[PDB]
Amino acid sequence: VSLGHRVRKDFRILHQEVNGSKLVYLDSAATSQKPAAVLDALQNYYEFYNSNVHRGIHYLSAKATDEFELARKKVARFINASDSREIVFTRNATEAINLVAYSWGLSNLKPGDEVILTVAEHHSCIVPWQIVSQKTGAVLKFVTLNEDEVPDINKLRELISPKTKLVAVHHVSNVLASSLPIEEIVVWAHDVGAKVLVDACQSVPHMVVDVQKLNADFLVASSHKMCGPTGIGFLYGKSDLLHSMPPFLGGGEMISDVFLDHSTYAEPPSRFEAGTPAIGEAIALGAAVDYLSGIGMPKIHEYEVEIGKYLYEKLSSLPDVRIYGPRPSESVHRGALCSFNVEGLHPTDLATFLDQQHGVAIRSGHHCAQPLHRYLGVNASARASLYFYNTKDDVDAFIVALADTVSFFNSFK
Amino acid sequence: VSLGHRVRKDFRILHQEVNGSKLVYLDSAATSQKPAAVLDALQNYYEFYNSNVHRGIHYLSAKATDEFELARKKVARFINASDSREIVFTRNATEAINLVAYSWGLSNLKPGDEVILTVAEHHSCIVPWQIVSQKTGAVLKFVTLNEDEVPDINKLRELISPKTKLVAVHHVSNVLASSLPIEEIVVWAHDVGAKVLVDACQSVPHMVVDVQKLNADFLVASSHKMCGPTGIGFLYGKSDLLHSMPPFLGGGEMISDVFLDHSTYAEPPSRFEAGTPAIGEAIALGAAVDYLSGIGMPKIHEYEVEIGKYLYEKLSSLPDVRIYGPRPSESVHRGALCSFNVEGLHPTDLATFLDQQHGVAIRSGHHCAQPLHRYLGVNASARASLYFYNTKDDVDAFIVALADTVSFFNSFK
Repeated sequence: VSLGHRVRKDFRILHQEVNGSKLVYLDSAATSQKPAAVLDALQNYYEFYNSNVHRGIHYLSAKATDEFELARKKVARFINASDSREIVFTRNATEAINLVAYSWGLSNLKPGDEVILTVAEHHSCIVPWQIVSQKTGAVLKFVTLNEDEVPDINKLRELISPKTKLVAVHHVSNVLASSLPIEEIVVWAHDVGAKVLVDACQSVPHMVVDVQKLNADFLVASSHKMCGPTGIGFLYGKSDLLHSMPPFLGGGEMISDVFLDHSTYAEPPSRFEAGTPAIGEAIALGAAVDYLSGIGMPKIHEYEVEIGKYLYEKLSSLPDVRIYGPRPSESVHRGALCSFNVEGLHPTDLATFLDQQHGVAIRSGHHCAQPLHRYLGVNASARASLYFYNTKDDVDAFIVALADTVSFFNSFK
Repeated sequence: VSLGHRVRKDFRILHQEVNGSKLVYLDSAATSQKPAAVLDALQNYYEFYNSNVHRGIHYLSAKATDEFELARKKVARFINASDSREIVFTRNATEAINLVAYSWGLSNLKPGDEVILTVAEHHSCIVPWQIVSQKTGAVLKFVTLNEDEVPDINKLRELISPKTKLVAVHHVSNVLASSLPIEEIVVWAHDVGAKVLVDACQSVPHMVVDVQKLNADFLVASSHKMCGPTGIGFLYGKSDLLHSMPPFLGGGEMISDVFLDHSTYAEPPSRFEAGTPAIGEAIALGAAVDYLSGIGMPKIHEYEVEIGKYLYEKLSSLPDVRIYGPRPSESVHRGALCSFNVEGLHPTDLATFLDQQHGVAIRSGHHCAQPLHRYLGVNASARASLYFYNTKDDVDAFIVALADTVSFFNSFK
């Protein structure tokens, strides 16, 4: 019995009919579904020991604080951070990138300083750095794609110079499904004194991530993509860097002392956590980490490689389909998603008919990567994305339904 | 059957023993407990229709989006906002104040411009304005207290001048339990062209709040204090004002278009909601609003006035107790909390012993109001804070336990 067939039971939401058909959920890149263990953790928090954290003294507050801080350690261990104090809790990866942009970027970047991104970057990795650029006079250098539709790594390399102060790029693309060799990139960046921010939203849920191995300076991720609740994510940052950084959000809990004329600030990570945090959600994220760890991230990744390949092979066998990004092989890895279009058909029509007539859930749009879609010559793409609760059966159902959907719209032509 | 005795059943957490004693929770000003209705909403979201929101098409996504936006309307209705688009979702009131500080403050405050606050302000007010002052040359003006330990309204009004750009003050104080005449203050501020930001963290959970009546420009609150989940809060802002303000956090969803060289931004509230929001938590906050509305905010306020008065009377009857803030009267209304100290005893000792020996949960510290405590001549106070699930029996138990605790520490003297 495959991994997907073994774990499906844990995810209550998968066992329903939508629009008359068995639900087939293929939108995990937009957000993931939650196992009972995580939901249980969340309910247990609110039912039994909810109270505000830090400075609290009383039994419930002490327990809430202990569990909140243990969750921070769980996340630390998940990505192999050396110290749990290098983990900062935010609402999502987006806010975590903004934290870096405001706190680190506004205080380190000077006119002429260069920040390197790729054209495949998610909006949350583009927009904050545009804003910093506008404020500091720093300039964004974009890495275009090669013929295999992956960021041109040769074109990344010679972009790195003594003027480069930051590289901010995906670990795995949410559209192309391709990866970047972060570890090498970090070496090249450090060689000129530049820092590296890793947008790890599509790697943290799906494969082993070791921030000490990568040696990345910053790393970001969202709970909602990794079986955890919405409303929380995190910033990993090297202790020495966090310590060098000024506060972003101000208020309760992040101060040491407050006087009328000025305040002094706590050390990281508290320095960066203003006011009452998402306590229950942090605890449930910890439960999500325990859940994924229990299955095992190597196991999840090997399973995803298999179903990902299966999806790619079956999808690409349909005529008139183009799948964006690299071909899978011995050397080139793909995440378990495919972004695609079908000749003469609008992906929104595909997604709508798939949902309404077949109960298949995919997404249509630019997937927060508008310049990428621009570069590839389209305004939108259809995207089917998998997680470890999906099965080859799901892929088979998708392919049958997609073939039907294409047949339907082509019948009027 | 009193309100507290009728609703206690809804709150699973109150029915336990801690340290061998029945729990008596008197720390609702730090955070509130959650009724089953709210927890059910949260669980139902994750089990049945979790999916990312906006741009989604498929059945679960449509439902999640409908419920997420319906929750925004529930909040807008709760505070009588004229338009649901005047509600912006944040992590907490602290972030909402920071949004105003960064987006409105940095773009509108010039050297010499003044911002008025009181010495009783929460840190999440004080710190963001301090930082804005440091960046813009603006100057903070603090309102001191009068003989009745309430911010001196005469001094407040006299500070209002052509140089006043913002008044940022609490509706109700989280320490003093006193309120400010916000509607009146708004009139004086608008007459010199200043804006008013209302820190409504301690009013929204406890009394009818009507932003059109107050006519305030900004208002903030946190979900966790009003029977809702941690991880979400909101900014209310006049539509015209929100439209004039630049983006704070950047990334997905808050954009209209993204190009390599620049981005255009959505209109409010989307403009200020970057990346995947706390979807489940917003929906549960809507359930909290429904739950409070079902009881009735007038019933709640009337009940709190009764038990607040009872607590004040019983507490002030104990020798050597000093309660901070104004005395109850028909003129002066207090929120249902008391911050206090006992002659010669440290409040941390009182809180620790109350918890360990009596299962009574209160808080000791500066309650994020360190300048207020400094003003009053202490570093910390004990605080007992009630909500509508507390009863006169709870107050009785507190008073019995407090007298014991005082007796214990004074026995070594």
